[PDB]
Amino acid sequence: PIETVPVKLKPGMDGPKVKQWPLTEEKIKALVEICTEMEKEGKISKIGPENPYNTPVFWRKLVDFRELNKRTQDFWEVQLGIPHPAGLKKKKSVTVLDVGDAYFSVPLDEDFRKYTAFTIPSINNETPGIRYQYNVLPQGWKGSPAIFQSSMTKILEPFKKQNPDIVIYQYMDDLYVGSDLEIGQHRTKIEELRQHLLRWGLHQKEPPFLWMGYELHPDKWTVQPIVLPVNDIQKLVGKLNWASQIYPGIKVRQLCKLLEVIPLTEEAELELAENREILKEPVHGVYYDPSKDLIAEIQKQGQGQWTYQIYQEPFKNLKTGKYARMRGAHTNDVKQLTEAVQKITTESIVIWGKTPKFKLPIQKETWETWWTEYWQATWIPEWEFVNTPPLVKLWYQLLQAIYLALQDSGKSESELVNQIIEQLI
Amino acid sequence: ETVPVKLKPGMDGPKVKQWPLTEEKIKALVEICTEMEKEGKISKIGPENPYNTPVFAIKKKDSTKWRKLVDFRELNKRTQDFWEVQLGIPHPAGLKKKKDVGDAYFSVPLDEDFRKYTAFTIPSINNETPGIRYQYNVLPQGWKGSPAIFQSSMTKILEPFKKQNPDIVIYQYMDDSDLEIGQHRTKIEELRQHLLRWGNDIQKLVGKLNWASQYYDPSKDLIAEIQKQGQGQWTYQIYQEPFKNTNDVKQLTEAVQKITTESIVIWGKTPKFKLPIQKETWETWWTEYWQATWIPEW
Amino acid sequence: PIETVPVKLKPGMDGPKVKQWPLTEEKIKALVEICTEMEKEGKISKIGPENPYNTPVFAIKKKDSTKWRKLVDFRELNKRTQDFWEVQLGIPHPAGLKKKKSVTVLDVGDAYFSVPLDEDFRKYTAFTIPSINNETPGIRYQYNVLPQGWKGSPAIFQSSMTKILEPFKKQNPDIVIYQYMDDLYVGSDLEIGQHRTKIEELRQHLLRWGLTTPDKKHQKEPPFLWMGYELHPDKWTVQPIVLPEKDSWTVNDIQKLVGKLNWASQIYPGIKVRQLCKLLRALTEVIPLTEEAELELAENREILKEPVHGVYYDPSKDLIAEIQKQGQGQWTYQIYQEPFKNLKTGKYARTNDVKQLTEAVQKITTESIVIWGKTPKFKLPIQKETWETWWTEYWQATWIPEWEFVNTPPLVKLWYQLEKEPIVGAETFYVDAGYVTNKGRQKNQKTELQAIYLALQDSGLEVNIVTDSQYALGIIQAQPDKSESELVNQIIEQLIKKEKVYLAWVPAH
Amino acid sequence: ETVPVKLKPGMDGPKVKQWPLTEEKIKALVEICTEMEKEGKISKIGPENPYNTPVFAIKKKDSTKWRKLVDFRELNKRTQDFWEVQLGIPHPAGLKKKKSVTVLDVGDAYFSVPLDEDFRKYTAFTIPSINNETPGIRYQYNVLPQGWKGSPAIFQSSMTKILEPFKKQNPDIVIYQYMDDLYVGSDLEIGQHRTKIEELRQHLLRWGLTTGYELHPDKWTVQPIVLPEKDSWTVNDIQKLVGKLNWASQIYPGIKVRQLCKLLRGTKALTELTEEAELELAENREILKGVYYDPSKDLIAEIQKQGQGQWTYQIYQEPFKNLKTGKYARMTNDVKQLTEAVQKITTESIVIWGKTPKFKLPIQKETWETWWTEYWQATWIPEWEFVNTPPLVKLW
Ligand SMILES: N#Cc1ccc2c(Oc3ccccc3OCCn3ccc(=S)[nH]c3=O)cccc2c1
Ligand SMILES: N#Cc1ccc2c(Oc3ccccc3OCCn3ccc(=S)[nH]c3=O)cccc2c1
Ligand SMILES: N#Cc1ccc2c(Oc3ccccc3OCCn3ccc(=S)[nH]c3=O)cccc2c1
Ligand SMILES: N#Cc1ccc2c(Oc3ccccc3OCCn3ccc(=S)[nH]c3=O)cccc2c1
Repeated sequence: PIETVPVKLKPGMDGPKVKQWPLTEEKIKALVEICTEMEKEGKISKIGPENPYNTPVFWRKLVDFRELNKRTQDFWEVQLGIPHPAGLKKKKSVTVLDVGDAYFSVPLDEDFRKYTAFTIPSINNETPGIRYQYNVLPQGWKGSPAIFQSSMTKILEPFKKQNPDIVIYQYMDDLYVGSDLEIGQHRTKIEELRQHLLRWGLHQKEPPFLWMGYELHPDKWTVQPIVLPVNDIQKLVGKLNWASQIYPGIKVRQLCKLLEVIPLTEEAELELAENREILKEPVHGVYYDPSKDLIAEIQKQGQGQWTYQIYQEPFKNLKTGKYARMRGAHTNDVKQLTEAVQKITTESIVIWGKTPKFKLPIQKETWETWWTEYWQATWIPEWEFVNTPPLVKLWYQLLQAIYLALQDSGKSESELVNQIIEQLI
Repeated sequence: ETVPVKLKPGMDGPKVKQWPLTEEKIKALVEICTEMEKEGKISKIGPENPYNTPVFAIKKKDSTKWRKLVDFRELNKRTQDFWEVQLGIPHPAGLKKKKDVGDAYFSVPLDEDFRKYTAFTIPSINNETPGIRYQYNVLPQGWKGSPAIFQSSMTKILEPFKKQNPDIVIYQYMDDSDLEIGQHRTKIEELRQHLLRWGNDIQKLVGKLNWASQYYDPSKDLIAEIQKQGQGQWTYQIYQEPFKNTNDVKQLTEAVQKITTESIVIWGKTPKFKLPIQKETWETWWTEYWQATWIPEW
Repeated sequence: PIETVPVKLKPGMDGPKVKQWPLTEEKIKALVEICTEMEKEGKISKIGPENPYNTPVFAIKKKDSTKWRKLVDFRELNKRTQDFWEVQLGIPHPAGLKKKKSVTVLDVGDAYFSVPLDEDFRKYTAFTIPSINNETPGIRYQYNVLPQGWKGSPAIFQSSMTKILEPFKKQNPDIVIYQYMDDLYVGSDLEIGQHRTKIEELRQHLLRWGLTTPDKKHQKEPPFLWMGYELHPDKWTVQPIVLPEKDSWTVNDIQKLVGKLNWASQIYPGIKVRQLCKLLRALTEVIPLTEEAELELAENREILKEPVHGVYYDPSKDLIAEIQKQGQGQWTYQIYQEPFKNLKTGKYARTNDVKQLTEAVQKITTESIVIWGKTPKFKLPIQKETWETWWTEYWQATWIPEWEFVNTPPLVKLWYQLEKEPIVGAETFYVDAGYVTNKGRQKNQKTELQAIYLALQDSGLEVNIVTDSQYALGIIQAQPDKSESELVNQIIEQLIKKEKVYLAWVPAH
Repeated sequence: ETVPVKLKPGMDGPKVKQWPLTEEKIKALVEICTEMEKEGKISKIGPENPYNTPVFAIKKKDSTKWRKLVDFRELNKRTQDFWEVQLGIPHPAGLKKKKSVTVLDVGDAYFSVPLDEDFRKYTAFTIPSINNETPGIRYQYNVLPQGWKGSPAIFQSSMTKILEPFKKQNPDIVIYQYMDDLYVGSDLEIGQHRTKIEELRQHLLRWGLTTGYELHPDKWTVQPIVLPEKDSWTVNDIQKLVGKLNWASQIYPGIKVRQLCKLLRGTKALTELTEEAELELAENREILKGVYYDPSKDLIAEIQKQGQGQWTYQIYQEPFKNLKTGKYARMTNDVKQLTEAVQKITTESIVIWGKTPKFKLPIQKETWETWWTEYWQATWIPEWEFVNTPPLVKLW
């Protein structure tokens, strides 16, 4: 029995009360049989009719706890995100300890038990409705995931502290454990973990492991099979985003600029075909090696889409990503790169825990010019030069219509000003 | 004894996100946190508490020491009117144009209500583990008004010192003259020992003014802003009402630190201003440069 | 013995040829296993190396699947295939369905594979199962039966099923056999024993032509859940709708919220989505709900709490539609054959109110033609005289079917009746706010409108006002009752309680 | 012996979705189409061929019968341009100067000619079903289409033989064939013309051809429009005059409006003369009371609603240049009045010139699409813009 956390209703609020609607004879019979199974297993309790509180209840039974969720202390939000496959350092062994009814296992304190009520009607109108309460952690309650996560963190403390080498990632219910130990020793450790979590009250799958659009392989992380499909444009942009992590050079600009349902534009077919051509090839990404250093790259797959590639050893990519310069206002190419650079450093600090050494097309003189003439103070941590086909700079070199006469003397849709600039340069 | 200090009526609790930090920083923060837990000053919080305050790490003069400065703006803003009324420390007039504390705060107990509000969280790299979170069971270092609960004990013993020499008066915004600075250094050393006992040109003329363009009352909005018209030009403006008066990021932040101190001296409050550098870009490097508990409004 | 439709490639396009990317052995076991079973069934047959056509296979295992399953991306053959007729995207609306004593649901099994394929296009549907270490060329296969994912496979199956059902439908007139994508929904007015005999007879006929049928016990129970509608015997109800209560709303989440609200608008009256949709004006980005928007969400939830049911169409009576103005720019309509029982309920979302009424009548009659086939006997808020006034004066043709007036608090009316004739015993005013008058008192679209307004209040009850901007003329002549714009609201407000006001345009000279 | 039919080079087939129809229309279409399939003019098709052209059902002659008007305009735009130069159809200028012109329907005779097997697929009609209960029955034309341009082209060789004796017997009668309609024009009196019309009908029935609505040419003259001469001058009237004079300036140059403008003299009471200004008005009155037709360009007929049961039609080849202008006085529902106006405009254009004008109909798209079929009695279907959204009307 995990130590029960104190849960307090929101001050100035009272327990929820909702009416119940009857259902079909087969449905209610199945539901009451399910409840009988729970009671014989002691899973739920039968609250008295004296309790004023109520909550709607609808073989899967769904409880709309939104009324109870209206009155509950805010709980700490579970850390939102996906452990990026690149951040996983290579472990000689891997496991999955999929736990069943993990949310169900957590108990609930006495005060908040009464505020959860369930009214399942009775056939022949013997009772207006059978009244129940959850003695376990309810589904969909605001605090169900956070309380469970904190309880798990407390529950695994004896095992993780003793062993520093073993690394255990926790996500939702499941537990992901990596060991550098041999298969024999690891069998002992996995048995200890299983018996320990069973001691506190809480058929294995086989490699390879695929999850959350992230196919995982010992020396390589590759996305799930990506196939290109208003909602169609939504799906098309969404698929390219998840494919942009490992398939370098994915272009999404034309769709974002594009968005009765209009069809794909004339150039949309060709751009989607280019994306499909890049998608055809199988690409993958290596898990980062702690001993060596992270290196970053920057290149232009297309204007408005600065693509960057974090690589540990050349020609092998740890990850690839896109920065959308076209989204938002058009700026100086060096400024576009600065925006991209900040994007890269945020990703680098969250995923790997360190800043990378950036190899960028912008020349050292050009970056120095950007520093000299700009109003913001944005800075790039590490500057290295790499030759790439697209190399960009600034044009000016640092309603007054006579400016056009001066030029004669020597939106992304408009380029007549660019012709004027070509005459200027 | 313990004096209750509360949030303003109809005010929600303090909740802000922890900007992810580098690994070298998190190592030092976790080691200092576990040390403090061994001392007993900080204790864990369950999932019941909804308050989260940001934790950043700073090192002073390459001393190989990093400190757990906690951005207390939100909770301090929430109880700001409360700490001022219960205890007042107006900034002295002599300090303007004049011709350390907080270590003992660890001994002070804290009331239940504010203790539960001050909750700091250490991050996790790549979401390896749900981040450890704590609560301050002793006096925090960074709450405006945190000195006030323990202010009486220090000033009551600082007064005998001030009895011998009236030249120096000290304001306590957070836990942190006429006498010749060398002689004042001698006096400061003796005071430290005492603490040990305690425990076109015409157009340019018009252009110059255009180039410039581009007493304290508690009810005044005194704003000090640091602007750099490029690396070459730096514009240092302070204002009360509108129209009325090297790493680039490091320069901006250090100048901001200095002007925040200047505003604290003259007006007893940290100025409220917006950074010219992009706030995301600022956040990438804000942690390195500030070296005091004082936190600008941003 | 089903006949094979003549299917050909698009003229001038060679047969597509694709190469399979390597795949891990654990997959290459399940795929070869399922292929061997298919060969036994006759659905797939081996192809010799002479055929030059090959397509890619990507193996996918669904959630809670023990064995990895086969997916063939026939997109290359889809790009190159004779265009086929498109199956009707619309599904039968429950309201149109007449009540019959017994309705039984039959689902044919492996429907695509029961249909045979033309000999010509059997060859093009060929793929190479992946090979490991290049030890063998790899097993290569072609589909005798229709492929799933092909462009025209649903159309060919639809034609096959339609032709198979024609002998049964001709022989039995009472039975109505709706056809969904893969199921036959059968209904008769006969007694349930005779009906059961008829359904088993249909099963035997379909099996004679090679399409499997569900067992008598396995046929679905009387309450049916289909495409978001629960079709109870004497009522149709939209499936239980749950509204998320999350504090921060993703743009995707707001889209889903609007989708669910529109889904439940067909049976739940007065669901307002215009404000939420206005808030929808990065997909992850969150928007703070206006106080108006959260009030709208709250009243929507209040409606959603109670259960509502609609009734199936009965042929004898006559459909009657009543339009009610829920709000400015929003209209709510109910289609009821008998009072207090609604076949369906709809919402029209949007400048004169009677013009919007005309648009709403058009939408209602289009929907009624699609579903029931007869335009309703409309019941509308506006009175007869105002409708006659709008018909004779409007610039564009307007027609409304037979309409009988009903009295509701929010009647549809024109707030001001402008003057096209100059009025005697009145002062004429010229407006640039010029406010020039016959007395001589004196003082870009916004300027032209606001000058007219300032003249209106300055003028008094009766006046003649001239302006050179057709924008102002259009604003006034349109007679907006919505008054969405504050300036426009000012002009409209001043125009209301006046005996006569004449607006005119002077050509520039 | 099927005449070769081919699409215009590089042209795709018809793919147009069928509008939903009232239940009675669908039942009538089902019965008529079943009889036609039994006879053999049409036959069912499967999903192999993805071609569709719309079907509509119209009542005829105010009689208890339902006639089918397949909208073959899209297939016309593709094949008729190819066939008109290939086969051709002359236009007689004498039809517009006859005393009386009648119209007859020669549709039934088109049911005998067979159609090339290659072009059969491009003509397919789908009869829709209510509530999407069943896939719509799809048929195709195995017999010469009725109401498709080029049916007169193919049947012209037979028709010239059919009408040769009647033309040889009577030189005065003048005949033109356009989309199943035969136009008989004569300078004889009404009683004289009707007997010969009966003669031609009997002649058609003698040869096996199976086959009213008299239009009187030379009874139509372009209506001049003159602003009324004011017995007493009125300022509001003067402003209306100057606006209409500018509009007429766009139509006909040379009008001088300044004289009325000077009389306005800035600020005056809206309710309240110079001889020279009067003289200007008289000369402009007579003046108000390009003309040649480019065969390649397509006529556009613009309809303006003056209200109170009156409509005005301007048939013009190019904007601002009007080939004919008239006012349709109307005896109801606005849709029926617009439909009668459209039919009269088209039938008047056909006599004067070959083409049927493209219509700028003043009605919202949904209302026209929903209500046009019931009030329509003419086999030909004009090409129309469903709506001109802005009023686009000067003061009038
Ligand atoms: N489904 C599922 C699933 C399985 C394992 C996961 C995972 O594993 C580790 C867990 C803990 C430490 C290292 C880990 O792995 C790094 C190295 N590594 C990576 C992959 C493989 S297959 N083997 C291997 O050694 C971390 C995060 C999510 C996981 C999800
Ligand atoms: N995001 C998202 C998403 C999810 C499902 C999709 C999909 O499935 C169904 C679509 C319709 C009915 C059943 C389906 O299947 C079970 C539902 N289900 C759920 C999760 C997963 S990962 N897969 C899956 O199939 C078809 C097409 C796109 C889909 C997108
Ligand atoms: N899942 C599923 C499912 C089940 C039936 C459907 C359906 O049924 C009919 C099919 C044919 C005639 C009438 C029908 O139903 C009218 C209304 N109705 C409804 C229920 C009862 S018990 N009786 C009754 O009359 C039509 C369309 C889709 C369907 C989907
Ligand atoms: N196209 C499509 C599509 C999308 C979701 C479907 C669906 O939801 C899931 C139910 C359970 C797990 C995952 C689900 O889907 C992924 C996440 N998710 C959840 C809810 C919604 S509305 N959309 C969504 O993407 C169940 C069955 C069919 C679905 C089809």
